Amino acid sequence: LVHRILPVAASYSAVTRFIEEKSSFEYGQVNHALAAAMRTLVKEHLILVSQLEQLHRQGLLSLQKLWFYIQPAMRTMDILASLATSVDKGECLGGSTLSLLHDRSFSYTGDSQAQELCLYLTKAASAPYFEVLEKWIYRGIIHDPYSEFMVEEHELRKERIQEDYNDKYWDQRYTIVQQQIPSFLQKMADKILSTGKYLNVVRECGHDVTCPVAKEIIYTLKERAYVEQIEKAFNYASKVLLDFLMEEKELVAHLRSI
Amino acid sequence: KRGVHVSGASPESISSLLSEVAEYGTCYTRLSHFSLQPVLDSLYSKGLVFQAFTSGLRRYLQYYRACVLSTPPTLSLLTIGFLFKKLGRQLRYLAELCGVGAVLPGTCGGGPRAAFPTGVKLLSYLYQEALHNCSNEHYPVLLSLLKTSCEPYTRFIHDWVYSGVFRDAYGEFMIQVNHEYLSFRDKLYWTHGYVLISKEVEDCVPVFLKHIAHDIYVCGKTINLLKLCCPRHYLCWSDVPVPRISVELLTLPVLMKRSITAPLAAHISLVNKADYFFVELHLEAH
Amino acid sequence: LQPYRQALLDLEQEFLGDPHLSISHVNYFLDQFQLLFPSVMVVVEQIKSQKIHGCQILETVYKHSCGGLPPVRSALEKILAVCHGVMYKQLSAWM
Amino acid sequence: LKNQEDTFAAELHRLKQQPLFSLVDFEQVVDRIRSTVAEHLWKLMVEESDLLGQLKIIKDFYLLGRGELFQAFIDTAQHMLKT
Repeated sequence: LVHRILPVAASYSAVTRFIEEKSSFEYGQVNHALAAAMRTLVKEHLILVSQLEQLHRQGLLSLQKLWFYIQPAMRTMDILASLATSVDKGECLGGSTLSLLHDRSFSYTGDSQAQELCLYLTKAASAPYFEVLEKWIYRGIIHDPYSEFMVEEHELRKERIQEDYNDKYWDQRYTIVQQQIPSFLQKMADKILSTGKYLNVVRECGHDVTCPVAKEIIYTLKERAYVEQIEKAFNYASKVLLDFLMEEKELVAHLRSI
Repeated sequence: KRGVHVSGASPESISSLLSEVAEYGTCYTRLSHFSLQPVLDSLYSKGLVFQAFTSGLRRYLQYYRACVLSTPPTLSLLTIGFLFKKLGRQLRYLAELCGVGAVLPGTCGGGPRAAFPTGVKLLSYLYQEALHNCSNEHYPVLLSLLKTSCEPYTRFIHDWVYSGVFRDAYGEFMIQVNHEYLSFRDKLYWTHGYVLISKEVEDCVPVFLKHIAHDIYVCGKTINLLKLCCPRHYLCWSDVPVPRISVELLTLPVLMKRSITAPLAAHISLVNKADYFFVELHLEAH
Repeated sequence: LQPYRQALLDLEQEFLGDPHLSISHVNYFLDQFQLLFPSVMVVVEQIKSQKIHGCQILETVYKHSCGGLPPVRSALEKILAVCHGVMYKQLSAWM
Repeated sequence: LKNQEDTFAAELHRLKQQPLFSLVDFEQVVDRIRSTVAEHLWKLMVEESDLLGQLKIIKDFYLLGRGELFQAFIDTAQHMLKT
């Protein structure tokens, strides 16, 4: 019975080590949030052990009772330890450890005891990435201090300057990354790059391409509101594109004088 | 553990009573192993629905363990077994419901290792057992297991009914989607399509009734088609406003559970009116 | 048959209470079932012998519901209520 | 057609709960329900799917209630039926 109770301790120490090692700056912004929302469950585990110790103080707890008492938390710790092991094993960072969290939520679809945990981890870990996507979608800036966001900006001005030989803005300045796509936004991946690349060629010229409203975006499972959000921003930005190319750096006179 | 022939204050009858309690014990251990074995995140052999089944079973096992705990520590020898008779037979029945529990009964070896159905086969097998054993005392357990087990298929239905998104891992869902769709042409749909109205010949009369077996396919290909064409005023992907996701132990017979799955017809009708061939695409003009 | 189980249970409790109890005491406390069990035996026996089919079991128990033993009558009445359960249930679909 | 299905399910449930079989209340529930359905059934056929018209068509064609049409049919298809 001791041996049958012990797997939660093996699924406690390995759980803590994950949270200590992948809190460093190097592993990226989303791997920080995953362990940062995983440590709260360790606090709640400690809270459980406090109550069990008090009952043990009053001589009113037995090993056979402790068995049933610890069953609800054993499952949570098993899910967290397996997810931690997989995130470590794949060397997943950025969106590669935002796709795995979305897929594991599908994996348990009927359970509802481990499922709710998995959605809570994905909601917690998707907060920074959706902030970067909000910035990218509603303004041309890509803050992205670490290489995690799917869209990337090469400093291709070095070669293309004075004359834009390559048409870099439309060709190879603002480009996409493949392995850092969240696997739930893959349907919108190209549209996103288009959405913000369109913004940049007016945000670069001084004229301000502001949105009507910068709708905050957050992950949700079974609900695709972000999908329509991405279309909404794409539509309006693509509309202001003619509100630049015909207003400042006016194309009509330039074509006439060609 | 048993005492045979010489024993310490244990005439044979005591051992026999311990032997029935032992039968209950072996059934608990086997069933606990069967349900305990989790998905492991790579359960290719079984399905998502089997994983849901095991979860619900574990819920019951936890309750049974709780009653075992709630037994007083100080209780008389005969009284323990008489107290636990009903739960013992209930659990042995539950064991025989699954192959694993049925196997290793004590009257036969572990060699048979009867194959447990998975997928639509499992769901349908559970429902026919529900009809067979509706009236007996054991029926609440079956109802609870079925309620939990059906949920994955309801969500599959939702995803390819209100949306056109095609999603599966092991292809236990009857309606099968392939990559030949991705070529986006007129041929390759003799290859794509769907498994027959019955999975092979194994129809799920419980879920499909043979009624929505075709209709789910029709609405799915319709929504996926018009949506593929372009966002239109009525749907425009998920722009449709707030569609409710929906999808005596039973005072009515068990077959009435079709009433819960009835609302699908609403989206079917809205789809057929919204039409895609006729008014949207101007097929008559072509 | 459940009250027989409970009766034997209460006996064991009282024997825990007292370590020297005559067999006559057991005879007393169990003598009410001494009459009920033989009565139910023929009810099962006719079903086995005559291979009674379907609803005819309902009649078979009903005709022994006229037994002149009130306890036997009530006991069999419970069983008929249970089986009328299934009959009413099958009627609850077709009707 | 009306969904008193649940209500009569409740009635039959109480009938389950009663300890001893009462032929009178069993007869009552089946009849009263057999009045909400077995009787209300009559009104449904005669009104929802009017039988008067159906019987009228049956006499009009099986029983030569349409004299002009049947006489004309004989006249037009005389030779074909004769052969």
